[PDB]
Amino acid sequence: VLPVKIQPPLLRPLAYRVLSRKYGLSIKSDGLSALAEFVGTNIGANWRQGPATIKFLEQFAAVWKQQERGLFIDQSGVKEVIQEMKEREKPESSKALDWRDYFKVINASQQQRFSYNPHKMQFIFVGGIAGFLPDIEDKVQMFLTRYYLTNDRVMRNENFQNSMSITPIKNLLGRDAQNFLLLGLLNKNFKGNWSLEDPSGSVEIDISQTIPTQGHYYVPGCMVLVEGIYYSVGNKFHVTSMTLPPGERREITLETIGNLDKDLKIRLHLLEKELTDHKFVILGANLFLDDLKIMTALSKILQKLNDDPPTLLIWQGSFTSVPVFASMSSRNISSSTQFKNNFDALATLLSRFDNLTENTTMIFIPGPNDLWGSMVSLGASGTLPQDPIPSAFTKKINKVCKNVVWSSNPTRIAYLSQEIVIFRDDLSGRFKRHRLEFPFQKVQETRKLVKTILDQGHLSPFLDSLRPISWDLDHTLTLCPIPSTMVLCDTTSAQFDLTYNGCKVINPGSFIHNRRARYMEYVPSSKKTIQEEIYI
Amino acid sequence: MYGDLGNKLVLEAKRTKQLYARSNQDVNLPMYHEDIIRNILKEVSNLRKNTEYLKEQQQLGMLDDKVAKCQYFVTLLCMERNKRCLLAYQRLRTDILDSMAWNNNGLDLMDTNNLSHQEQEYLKEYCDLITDLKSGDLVDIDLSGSLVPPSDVFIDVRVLKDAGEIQTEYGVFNLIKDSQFFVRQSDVERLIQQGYLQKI
Amino acid sequence: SVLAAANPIYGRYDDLKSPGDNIDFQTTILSRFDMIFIVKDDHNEERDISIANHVINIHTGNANAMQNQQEENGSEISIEKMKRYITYCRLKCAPRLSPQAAEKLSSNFVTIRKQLLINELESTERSSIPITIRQLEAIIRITESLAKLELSPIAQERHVDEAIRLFQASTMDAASQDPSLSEIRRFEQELKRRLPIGWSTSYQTLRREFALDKALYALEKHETIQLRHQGQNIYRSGV
Amino acid sequence: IQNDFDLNTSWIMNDSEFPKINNSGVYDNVVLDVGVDNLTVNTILTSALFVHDAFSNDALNVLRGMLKEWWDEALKENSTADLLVNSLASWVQNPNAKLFDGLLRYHVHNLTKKALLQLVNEFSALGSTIVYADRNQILIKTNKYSPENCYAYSQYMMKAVRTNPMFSYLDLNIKRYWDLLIWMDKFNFSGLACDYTAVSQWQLKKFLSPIYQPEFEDWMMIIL
Repeated sequence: VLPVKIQPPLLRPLAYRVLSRKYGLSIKSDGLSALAEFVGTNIGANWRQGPATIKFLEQFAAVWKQQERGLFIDQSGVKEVIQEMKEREKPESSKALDWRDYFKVINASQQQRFSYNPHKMQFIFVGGIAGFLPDIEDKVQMFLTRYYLTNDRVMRNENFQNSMSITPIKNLLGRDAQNFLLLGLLNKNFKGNWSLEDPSGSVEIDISQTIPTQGHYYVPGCMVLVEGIYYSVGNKFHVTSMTLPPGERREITLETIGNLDKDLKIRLHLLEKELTDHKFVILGANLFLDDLKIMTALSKILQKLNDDPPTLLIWQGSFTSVPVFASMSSRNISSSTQFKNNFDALATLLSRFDNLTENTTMIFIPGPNDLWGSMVSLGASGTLPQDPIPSAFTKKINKVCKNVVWSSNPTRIAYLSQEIVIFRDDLSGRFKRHRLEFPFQKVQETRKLVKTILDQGHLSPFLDSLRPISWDLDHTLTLCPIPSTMVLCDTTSAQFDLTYNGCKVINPGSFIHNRRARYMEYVPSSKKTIQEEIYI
Repeated sequence: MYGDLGNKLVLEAKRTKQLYARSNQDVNLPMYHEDIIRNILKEVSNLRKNTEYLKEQQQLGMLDDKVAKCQYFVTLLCMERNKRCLLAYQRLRTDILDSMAWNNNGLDLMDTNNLSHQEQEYLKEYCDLITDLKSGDLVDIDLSGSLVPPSDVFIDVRVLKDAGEIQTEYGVFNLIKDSQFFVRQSDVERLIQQGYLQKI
Repeated sequence: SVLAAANPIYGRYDDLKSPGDNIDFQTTILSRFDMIFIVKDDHNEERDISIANHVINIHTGNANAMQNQQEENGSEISIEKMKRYITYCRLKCAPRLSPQAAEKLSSNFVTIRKQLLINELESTERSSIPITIRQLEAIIRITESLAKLELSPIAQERHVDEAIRLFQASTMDAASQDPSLSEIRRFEQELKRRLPIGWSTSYQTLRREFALDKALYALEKHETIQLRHQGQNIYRSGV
Repeated sequence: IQNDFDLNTSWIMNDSEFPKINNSGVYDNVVLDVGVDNLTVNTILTSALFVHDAFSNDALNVLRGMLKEWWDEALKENSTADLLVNSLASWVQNPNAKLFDGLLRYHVHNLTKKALLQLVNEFSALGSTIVYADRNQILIKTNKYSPENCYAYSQYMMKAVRTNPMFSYLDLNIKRYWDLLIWMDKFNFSGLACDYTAVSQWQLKKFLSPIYQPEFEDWMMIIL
């Protein structure tokens, strides 16, 4: 532990003999100098650093898997990883592991570009001011990828559970009256009649004499599994039975992807078991900063939670009563200035509670009444991959606290090996309005909605003509891994919490139901939830 | 009959064998033919179900030893042949992966999409095993070193890919592109293997 | 192999006349031919400028420099090396189709025959361009050639897709050429008087009002109507 | 249904491109700069003279009657009436309006576009070609070469325009008379205005180096 400085020329023979000779590692002058400095700092007389260099090279070969380790980041990375492995074994560090290094939140622009190779692969893809703009091919494939993922789910689940297969639409032409089962995106043609779209082609369907599954919501834009008899005389598929593709468990996707490491998995499991007491507090929907009664209720809730600040405090969409827009007036209506003053008032009313907002991360989710997402949509269902709240309105709010995150509306969290998806949207109203009837209580409706959402494998299985989506940022909405915890914030749906297919779904509902500031609480270690209704 | 899937698989295996046999192109393995594997696995499962069916039907029914023995024996031989075809294909892939690992341990650690998860884990652990063997007792010699005799000690080389400056055992090498060294062949073997120096 | 260069009657194609009038070749000879490209002089001024620049570079000694440089770059290769490569590929590989490729080709052939049938029904006249089993054989041969140039022992659906694209670009392009009129005029006038000049309406409204309705496509050519919402909304463009 | 995305609704939200007529050249003919006003008011008044993109024609007739009574109250002594018609002109495109409708605004915009097209056709038939038209002013190239023979011709032209029923409520006034005019766009032009005054509004001069901007200006007056 004696600090000292050792020069690169003397360590060069031994360093070479170890890294290059022993395992084939290229060493540069800068990396050699930095490693000599590190060795001198963590050992004196520079004799028994051979184990240290061996640990460095073995970790580098096991994780990095390249050459030329002397780049100041391979060296630093391996050094730090050695630090955490020494820490978990309980040198340079002998402390304990912290969940902050294993807790993170992912925005729509920070996800991993997972494009599924149609034959068999789920590849990874990962430049200027206008560098984020999606390309035309992305608009082409935003539904190609959804089709391919749902097809993988079908050919992994249905055939092994139920084994007559899927016939491509293109291959339905010459067959006269045979029985067929199609996995196709239900839609209405430009002619105004119902049909199914598929990469092989599209087929118009005789929706009459069809019996669907009653535990699902069916809308234009969701992909279904129809079955029936084709007719070449009218070139129409007389469908008799239809259902949504069956869902799959999260571990079923994890074993396919094969993405975790073993030591990382053990550390995450150890932290999950040890961190038994961690509280997540979810606020309701429509936290209107303009409504004075809402600030009264929010002050009461903030005081109550200042007694025991939770681990996380998520803030949901539509922070103001009126949708924002370019407001023309000579007064302070000026919805930008009004929204900034609303955040300033929130900061003033929120800085009053020092125990709160400390040792607690608060995340803000945009909604239908938020800047840069509502200023053009005018309170309508605009772009689904909503960008984070602009920092131009968050000067005072962020200045008050130390851990404030403004995240995407369909954001992802990697707090542990589990993934938590936050999503604020009134999906129930859209589903009820757009549900097509069939010529052939509340908990049942919520079950149908959740089953549709999970079986479709998409956050919004809707046509882009019904809800626009950023073409490149579509994997952010796909439920490919089926992560366990769904923060399905909604305002037109009753508050509930249900589990299915190894996935947990919570709808805290609107912040104010009748007279109470409803908010929600969750314990990940027990994976147990509880409502919190507080009277005004 | 029943071995057609295995026959096609072993034909593809020999095709890959001639593919890698030509020169030393060091091509990656052809993509794992999970399709044929799953097809022959389904065939084997159906034949096993047929064996169980014949056994139970002989137990409940009155079947002489002749047909019950003969059909069961034929199906067992069918599994023997199909398993042998699968074993030959997997053994070929394993040995070619061993070749890649042995030659490229000092060269590079790489498109893995052509390999199944079992094969990928096998390669990952086999590199560890090779390193363990190199560092166990025979560490003085380099077990992954060149298999050509060291005919000459001092050779001249030209830098293909500029790598800036790299510290050698005693001095340092300034790998300026389009520059020629004349140094010992001993301490530049790994760099030539990686593809930085070209001349002999 | 047969590579024939012909000229439609009247010098120009004269698309105003019927496609059978512009081609004196009978259906029998047209049946043997696999690909039938019909090139047309677009007279596109930017395309004209590009071609003029290329030709000027060709004449003023710039071709002998740029072609040599581009060939040395590796994106172009000399005549002799292409000759030897073609010989080696033709003498080395004879690819055959996969069953999935066969299903895709059968489906595409049925689609193409249905398209030809509906086109002939609309025109009330046999199309001068014949599409038959020999055309499916041509597509199979092109798929085999695509697999062969890659030396792939078996043809993949990538080759099938590319062959279908080329077939649609040449043979369907020939077969899609077009020269009652009373119904077209009535529809044009009724939508001009009904659909406002600056407004739009859904295509299902026109369907309910009331065919192939080639009148809407002709008016789109005239740039008086425009289909924007994926064909579900026709808007009077301002004419 | 107003809270979900609709292609037609979204398109009519961001559909504000107003066509502009602009002709670049030098015109020795006397050209008049007539400024229009109350174009929206006259358009909604004269609008009397299946389609999913069309606004409710019943509400359109209700608004037309409302505007008629406002107008003929404005003809008599009523400041509230004319203030209200100005506010309705400024109000249709207001999202803050407690009765705002995007379809109504799109319909009004299209009607104004077609009214301007009718006015341009009327001026062209009158015998004065148009070199600028931007819903706020019109530049008419009268064939009268003589600057003296402009006032009577201008009065006759404006009387003929006023005789048009669809433009009776439209009000116009000549801003400047150009015996000579060099015109490209709204912000790049010059010339002689009333025959004695001269103007030079050249934004492109700002794009030249300071050494050559005065040379640009000086040679421009020389060529003028």
